[PDB]
Amino acid sequence: SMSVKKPKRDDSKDLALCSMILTEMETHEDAWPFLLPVNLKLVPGYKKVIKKPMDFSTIREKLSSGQYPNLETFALDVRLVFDNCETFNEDDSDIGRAGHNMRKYFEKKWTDTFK
Ligand SMILES: CC(=O)c1ccc(O)cc1
Repeated sequence: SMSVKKPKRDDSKDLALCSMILTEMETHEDAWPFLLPVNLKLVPGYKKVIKKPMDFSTIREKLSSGQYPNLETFALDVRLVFDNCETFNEDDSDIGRAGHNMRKYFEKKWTDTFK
């Protein structure tokens, strides 16, 4: 509260660490469904069903241009990619499995790096 400060985590390396994790995700062999925005004019149903589209190249642009206030907002966008994927794809489709694999990969890196 006012003039009563909680001890705060050192956040000075967060930008660099999130960039490193994003690089690891960008180069994973199962990243291919997520590298670019879904083409809303070629993919039936996507525009209407998925209210907040997100993809790795959009996350990279936002990280490079100071649009994440903190590391939690970055993780929210990464998780949005995989949440969208589950909404639109069967668990045992190629894209569906790819999403489950990539979420598992991300969450371990996140835990190992920050938690
Ligand atoms: C990411 C995703 O759900 C998706 C769906 C259909 C595509 O043709 C490409 C990507």
